[PDB]
Amino acid sequence: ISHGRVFRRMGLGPESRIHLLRNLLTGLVRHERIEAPWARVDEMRGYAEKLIDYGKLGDTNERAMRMADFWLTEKDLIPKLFQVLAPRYKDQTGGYTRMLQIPNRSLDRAKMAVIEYKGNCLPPLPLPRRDSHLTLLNQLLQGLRQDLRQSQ
Amino acid sequence: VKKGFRAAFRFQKELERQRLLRCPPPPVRRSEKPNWDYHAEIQAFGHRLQENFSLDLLKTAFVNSCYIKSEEAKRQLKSNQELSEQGTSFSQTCLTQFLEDEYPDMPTEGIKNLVDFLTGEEVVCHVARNLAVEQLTLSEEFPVPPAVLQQTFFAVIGALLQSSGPERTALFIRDFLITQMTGKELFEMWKIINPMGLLVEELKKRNVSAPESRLTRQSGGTTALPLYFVGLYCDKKLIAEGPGETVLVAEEEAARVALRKLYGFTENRRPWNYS
Amino acid sequence: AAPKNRRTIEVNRCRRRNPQKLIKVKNNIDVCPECGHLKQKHVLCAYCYEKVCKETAEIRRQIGKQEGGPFKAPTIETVVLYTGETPSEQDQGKRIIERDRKRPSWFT
Amino acid sequence: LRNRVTDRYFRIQEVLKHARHFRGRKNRCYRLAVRTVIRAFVKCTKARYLKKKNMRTLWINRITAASQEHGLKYPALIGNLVKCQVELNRKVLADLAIYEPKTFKSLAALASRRRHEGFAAALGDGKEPEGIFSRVVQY
Amino acid sequence: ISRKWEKKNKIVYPPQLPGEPRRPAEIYHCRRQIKYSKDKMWYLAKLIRGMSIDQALAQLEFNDKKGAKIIKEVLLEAQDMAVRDHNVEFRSNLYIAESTSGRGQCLKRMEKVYCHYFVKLVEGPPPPPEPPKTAVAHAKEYIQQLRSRTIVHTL
RNA sequence: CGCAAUAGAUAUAGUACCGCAAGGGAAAGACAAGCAUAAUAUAGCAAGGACUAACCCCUAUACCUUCUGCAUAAUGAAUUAACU
RNA sequence: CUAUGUAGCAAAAUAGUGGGAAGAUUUAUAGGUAGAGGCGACAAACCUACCGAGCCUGGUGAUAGCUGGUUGUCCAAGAUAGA
RNA sequence: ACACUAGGAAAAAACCUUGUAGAGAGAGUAAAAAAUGAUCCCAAACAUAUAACUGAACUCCUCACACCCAAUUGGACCAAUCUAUCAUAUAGAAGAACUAAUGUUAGUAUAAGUAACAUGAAAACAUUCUCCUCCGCAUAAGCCUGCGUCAGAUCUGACAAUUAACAGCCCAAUAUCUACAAUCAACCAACAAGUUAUUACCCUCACUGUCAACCCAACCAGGCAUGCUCAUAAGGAAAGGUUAAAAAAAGUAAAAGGAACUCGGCAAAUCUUACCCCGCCUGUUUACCAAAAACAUCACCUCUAGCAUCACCAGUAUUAGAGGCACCGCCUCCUUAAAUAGGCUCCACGAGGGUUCAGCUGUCUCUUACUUUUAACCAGUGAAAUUGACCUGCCCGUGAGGCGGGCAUAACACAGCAA
Ligand SMILES: [Mg+2]
Ligand SMILES: [Mg+2]
Ligand SMILES: [Mg+2]
Ligand SMILES: [Mg+2]
Ligand SMILES: [Mg+2]
Ligand SMILES: [Mg+2]
Ligand SMILES: [Mg+2]
Ligand SMILES: [Mg+2]
Ligand SMILES: [Mg+2]
Ligand SMILES: [Mg+2]
Ligand SMILES: [Mg+2]
Ligand SMILES: [Mg+2]
Ligand SMILES: [Mg+2]
Ligand SMILES: [Mg+2]
Ligand SMILES: [Mg+2]
Ligand SMILES: [Mg+2]
Ligand SMILES: [Mg+2]
Ligand SMILES: [Mg+2]
Ligand SMILES: [Mg+2]
Ligand SMILES: [Mg+2]
Ligand SMILES: [Mg+2]
Ligand SMILES: [Mg+2]
Ligand SMILES: [Mg+2]
Ligand SMILES: [Mg+2]
Ligand SMILES: [Mg+2]
Ligand SMILES: [Mg+2]
Ligand SMILES: [Mg+2]
Ligand SMILES: [Mg+2]
Ligand SMILES: [Zn+2]
Repeated sequence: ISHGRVFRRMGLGPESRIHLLRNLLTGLVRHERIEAPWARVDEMRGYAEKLIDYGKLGDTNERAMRMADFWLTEKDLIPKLFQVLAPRYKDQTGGYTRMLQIPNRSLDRAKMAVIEYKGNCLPPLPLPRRDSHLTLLNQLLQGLRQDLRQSQ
Repeated sequence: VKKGFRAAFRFQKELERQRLLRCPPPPVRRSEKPNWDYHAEIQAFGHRLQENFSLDLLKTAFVNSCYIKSEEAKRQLKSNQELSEQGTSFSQTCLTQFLEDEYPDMPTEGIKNLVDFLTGEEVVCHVARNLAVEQLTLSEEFPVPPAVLQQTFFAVIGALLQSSGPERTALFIRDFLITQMTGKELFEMWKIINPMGLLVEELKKRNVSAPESRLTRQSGGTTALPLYFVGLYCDKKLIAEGPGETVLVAEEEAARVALRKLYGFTENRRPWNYS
Repeated sequence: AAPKNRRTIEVNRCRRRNPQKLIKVKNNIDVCPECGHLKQKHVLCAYCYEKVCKETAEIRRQIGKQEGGPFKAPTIETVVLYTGETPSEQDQGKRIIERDRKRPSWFT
Repeated sequence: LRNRVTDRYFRIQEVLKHARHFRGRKNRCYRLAVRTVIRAFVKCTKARYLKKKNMRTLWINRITAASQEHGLKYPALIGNLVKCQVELNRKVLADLAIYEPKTFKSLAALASRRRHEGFAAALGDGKEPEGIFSRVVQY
Repeated sequence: ISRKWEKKNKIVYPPQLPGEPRRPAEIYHCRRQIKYSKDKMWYLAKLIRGMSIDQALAQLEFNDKKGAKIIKEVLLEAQDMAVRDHNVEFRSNLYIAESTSGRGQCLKRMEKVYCHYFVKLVEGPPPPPEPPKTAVAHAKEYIQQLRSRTIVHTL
């Protein structure tokens, strides 16, 4: 039975789980885009979001500083968190990271995933667009837009 | 290597046998395989049927215009057209006489249909393969086309007639062609459509009103395997009775049996008298 | 325990070729409508993703060559500029990572 | 090796050829083909006796059906056709019942006639004149 | 060791008459010594049994099993050979007529398994699948059987 | 009226390899089984009688050896090929 | 002593719990004792994984009133006193 | 009578009927039907249409005939090979015939694509991070080129290397000597008692080891002496990816009660007490089911032996060998509520055996949650016992998946369980 347990089980125990997610999160803050196994990235996305939330409070706060000290291992990144990432998202109140699935890994055929922090300098991921607005179904729906707007 | 020769040769023979079941050779004229001399074969063809064919006429009854033309063209005598015509004409006349005398009531259309069936390709080819006409006949394409077998077979009958007279030829025809009517029902040789119309026509000719179709017996009216027994009547007297699954089919079969009874071609008719 | 009898080729065929063990035909493949390569719906075009990772790696090699050694995460944003592209009016005060090939058409 | 069987192949195929139509490994493995082929031939031999027994019981069944169609059990039909000195066997009685219904109707009528004659005679007192069909014909 | 498959690409048929239907071309191809079991390669071989070449390549590009890329390389080589040598017109006008996997040779240590992959590509479009047996077909065949009963064991 | 690659020497070799040692001691070179093409459909020593018809119907207690006969009471056999 | 392991990591191990641990202790190195013999703080304990008597070659194709086997076709005669 | 055929009494060697053997889609018979305790009863039914019919390999019929016993015995044929003569036959020969010896050798199956195995994370392939070790470096012993470069592959060939000062390899002869320990060697205290003079020579550095991820265990959580580092300056990686089922394994937590579990407080948690039996003590033993109450052992006693250069012994009756016993001293009714359990003197000791107080605890009343491995799924690599053939049901009876009589019954994976 596992009803209502939101935390995956990975590594050699709870502690190794936190440490694995910590290394993933450090790599993400250092490079702003990493390809990792899908389940691990899905577990780490929440932590990266809340890390940006803690980083918005700013250097002066001590709780946020302790948290970013634990969750960043090469400390050169703590400046970045408080001076490049958190400032970058002064407008967005949520959803700072985008997560996609990518071709499975060559060796062990695992389910992969690229995760990145929105707005970085890197070449943009090939996001999937929706169908062009000029397609047949969209045109008929646009006609319905007009005809319903005039009636109402 | 096991030392020996007998098992090796035995296995080679068995392999050859298997190799002559898959990929059988293209069939070829019996007049090319070994052990063949035409003269003995044609004389034996004569003596086998208990008939004194004249050797020259029988010889020219197996040669066809196709073969003459191919010999003329391949080189860089009489043909069997006339005998074939005589034989076909006599066969038609004699079969007509036979069927008319055996079955008097049958209409001329039906007699002509039976005569066309017996002298048709479907039966003549069958009677000509099982009496070694294809082996002796000369042609281009092997197997000989059924039309060429037919025309050669009637050429042979024509030779028989010109040699031993009408009566013996009539016995020959009674022996090989007429026998083919054995077992066959009437409307398996005389292929017709719309039988009820023909029944009404024939009944009118005998000045009696068209027949009333009733329902004599039935089982399983609603199911998918019904049985309807439909019985025609002619002024309160039965003249037939047919089975079927639909009432339409039962009526059609009642018409067929009534036609057979009026034409004297029932299942239990007096069997032909070969003696 | 151990088997009591060999299992025949018939039983083994009814097990091995049962549908539950067969490989299912995938109903979710298609063609990248613009790029024109195969892809699954919920996954990135493999060829496009590879051509993106190549450029990301080249950019990162330049970044490493400029930062010198480890422990040098800058405290300002970064912008990457290809040949014949002067730093725009918005990118002053941001580190520039020069590259020596024409900007890819897909890089916006 | 001085003498080695050079033709074991044909001795094997003599037994496998009779097993190509079997099911399993016992249509290509000699050790099993032999046993099942031998059982096959033993049943083939022993089955002719059952063939005769079964065709006879089928004929008795068909004759019972036909004779019951005419209100006359099977004991009566056979046990009173012979009393009329008709040596028709059961194969031909079944064939008549299927393929010649009215002839079988007549035979059933004859059997019922002889049965009635027997009952009337036995009911009487003495040796009153025998029935018109109950008169035997001597050799 | 029998090299029969690659010898069926050499049967020279007789020149066609202008009347008879155009004969669909063929190509037989084989990969020898695939370091992979046969009881696993069989599933991939059966997957692409009755589908055109392009759909087969699509289905194999996104399958996980190790032999998928081997089958894909084999099919690509087959397609290239078919266009280049066997005078096929359109490289997409082919379909997997026969796909099978067979045992292999090499030695043990615990058998080190091997396997060959055999593919026959037939020119033309895929044949449609055999349709399901409609109820009328079942009733028709049941009637046919009911209508072939003869009186058993008598004249 | 000797063998012809499981024979003939153990032999391509007393080598490889096993053993601390005495010592032991190989293999081989020139469409059989197993599978695929093609998974199965009530029922039963898997066959026979058959039948229009593959199944359906009726009949039918595997083989060897050992005990007085053995329902398999027990022993032996996965199966092919060679040698015995 | 318990649990794991039982073709196992191992043809006797692993984890814990335990006895000794300046002594009749433990141990590397070369030599010696040789099979009805050696050695033995006697347990029939040990002498190269299997010792109420090592292992190898030879006599040796040991012997076996015991077990198991014993190979083409077809026919015919053929069984339960006793010392 | 059976171990020989066939039909019946349900299945049925032993009761009743029947034998001399082949084909038949012919026939006549033989025997042969009930009356009025424990998984699930067991053919279904039937009171009154003339008694005959059914029923074999027995007998008759048409044809053909040597063509249904074990051990044994007689006979007629014969597969394949070699030789003589033909050139398949007549003869002569012989390693002369395999449905079966837990036969032997080779091939391939089944159990099975099952059990089991492996690569810490990110990356810019330069690097950074997380975590772990009684580990690491060297010599010795062992091994002998066994992750150096290049080129071919997924391991094969070529090329290259380990430089003596360290370590080994030693010595001219003859006589003389050579009483007192070592323990910081001085105090106390002991017992097991631990080279030169003469003669001969005025010569110089040759030879070998030197590599590595290593050796003995068939490839390995095992075995492996010494010096130094005592937690590491050295060395490494417990998770192929996923999900978080059962059963299993290891661990952590637990309400109230605290041995009621059980053979026994085994395991775990806690740390106390008291006695009894055996053995005096430390020690030794059944390498691989017994570590003990057995062996040995100081102490005592008995027996033999007056003595040279190979043991006892370079010893001598307070000695040596062989035996028994086991220091020393003393002699030759309570317990529990309840109970078959426990209760020559002789300190000390025991992983010895039995009992008890108090505590402690998931041992239990009565189980529960979480974590790790296993697990199930995806991907790679891929065994073994076992196997007559299987198209592998239940109940009752016979003597049981397979026989009989009833019942049930479309095919097919996957994970469990153990009748
Ligand atoms: Mg009878
Ligand atoms: Mg040899
Ligand atoms: Mg040899
Ligand atoms: Mg085969
Ligand atoms: Mg059984
Ligand atoms: Mg067995
Ligand atoms: Mg012997
Ligand atoms: Mg005896
Ligand atoms: Mg006899
Ligand atoms: Mg007899
Ligand atoms: Mg011969
Ligand atoms: Mg022999
Ligand atoms: Mg055997
Ligand atoms: Mg299993
Ligand atoms: Mg597993
Ligand atoms: Mg040196
Ligand atoms: Mg030196
Ligand atoms: Mg060194
Ligand atoms: Mg380190
Ligand atoms: Mg895990
Ligand atoms: Mg690991
Ligand atoms: Mg795993
Ligand atoms: Mg508690
Ligand atoms: Mg002790
Ligand atoms: Mg003790
Ligand atoms: Mg797998
Ligand atoms: Mg029972
Ligand atoms: Mg199962
Ligand atoms: Zn794309």
